[PDB]
Amino acid sequence: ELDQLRQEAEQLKNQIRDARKACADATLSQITNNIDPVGRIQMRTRRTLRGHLAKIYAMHWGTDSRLLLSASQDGKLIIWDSYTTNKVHAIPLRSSWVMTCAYAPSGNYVACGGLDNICSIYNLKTREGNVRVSRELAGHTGYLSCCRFLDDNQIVTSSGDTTCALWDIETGQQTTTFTGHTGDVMSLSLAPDTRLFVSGACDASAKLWDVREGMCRQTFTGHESDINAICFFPNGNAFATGSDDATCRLFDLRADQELMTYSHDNIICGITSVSFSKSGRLLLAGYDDFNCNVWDALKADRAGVLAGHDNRVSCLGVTDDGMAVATGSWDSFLKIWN
Amino acid sequence: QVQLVESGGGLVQAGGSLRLSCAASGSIFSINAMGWYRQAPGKQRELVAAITRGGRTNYADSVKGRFTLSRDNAKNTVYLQMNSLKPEDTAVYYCNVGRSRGYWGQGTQVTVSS
Amino acid sequence: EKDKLKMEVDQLKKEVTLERMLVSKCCEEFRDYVEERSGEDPLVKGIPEDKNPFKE
Repeated sequence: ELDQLRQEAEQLKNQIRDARKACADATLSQITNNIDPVGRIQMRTRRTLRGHLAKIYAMHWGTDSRLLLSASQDGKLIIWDSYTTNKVHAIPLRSSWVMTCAYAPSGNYVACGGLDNICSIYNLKTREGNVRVSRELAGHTGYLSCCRFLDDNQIVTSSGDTTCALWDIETGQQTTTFTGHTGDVMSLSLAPDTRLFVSGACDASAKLWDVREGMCRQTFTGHESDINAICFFPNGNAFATGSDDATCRLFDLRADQELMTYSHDNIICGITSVSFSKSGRLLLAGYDDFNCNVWDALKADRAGVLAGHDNRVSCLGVTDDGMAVATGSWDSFLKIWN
Repeated sequence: QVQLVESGGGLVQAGGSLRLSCAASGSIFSINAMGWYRQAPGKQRELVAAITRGGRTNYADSVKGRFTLSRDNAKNTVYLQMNSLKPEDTAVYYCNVGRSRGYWGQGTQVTVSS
Repeated sequence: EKDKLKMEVDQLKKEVTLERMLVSKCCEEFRDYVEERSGEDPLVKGIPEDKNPFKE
């Protein structure tokens, strides 16, 4: 009976809402009223990584905070040495319809994929000098939106088929499938300790998943449009979202709700990317309007801007040592700022 | 190394018809859903017509029955047949695969005069 | 489709029982985390040109 179920779901939604409402005893702006604003944050362009020939769609820092890689519709997957600007590798892709990439913690692999619906793993230090695809991860029935390695043998993926998945790279098999999202999954982020991860989707919701158990613990609502980007807060008890509704939000896991919204009423274009600074004081967000905004994560004000791309900022990334923010753009350059 | 090429827009009299095409440089339409969006002068971009990988269509209420979205996988093309056009359909129409994380065409301007 | 409504209510049924902490206490611990570390955050504070790995 479709009636008795929608009627139950409705009542359970109201009951989740009232339980959440009776917990929201205070706002973050009250809690941080003693705290002073950060300075004007005025980061400078330290590097312009030149080489890609068309729109960059993604990028990811290596854990050493020096090597990064970037994926463009030009057909290339470039691993850069950000200190020098020298290209360490320029891997030609089989499918140029690329949408994500990932640098494995170990530095030994990168991953990449897009409208091919496949997450390709590339071996970086081989016997003899070549860089070759060591594994294709097929199974999704829609586009690969994001991917993140846990280690050399495990990678989590998100897709436009409405699911995420954990993969064993040796076997090429989906160990676990994460279902629940009712729209395309556009982004994901691993918790620091990699036992949980969060996903964001076109259903306007974010979900927290237990990797080992294979199930959704928590669904977070409030966004009015697609969640294009998502990032864990470094203590693991919170994350931030970027959406087409022009807002970033900060969600706390233990509260099971939104703590804060970051938006100006005169910014109405979509967010592409979000990243916390090392301490979490700053939330960086890229926009369709060509700029990054630097937000004070505590005070909800804009502290500064990274302005230096001639088309949209599509992706960004802060280093593990906190020394730098990388931007990637549709104008075909990446920039390193601090 | 990729091209999403739109064509078929222009100026048409109210009640007339336009056949927008969207031609991909590869076989992307055969393993993904796609979407046609539009953006009028100083409003937000909205979905207009979408097609799943298996061929189920879905339209915005303002166009339902007038706009039909079809697909020819063997030539990496989709078509948006737009019939009995009205002034409020005037906008830039975009071809898309992969939503906001994905691939867009440059935009085709559609102008409907009375 | 009834398959899915059942999985949707099963998930809602699990979420109804979650022990939720007070937003104030969450905001306090969030603040204190940031306050402990933001003096040392290179993107807040600034890096001295000698210590900046991205020199000219």
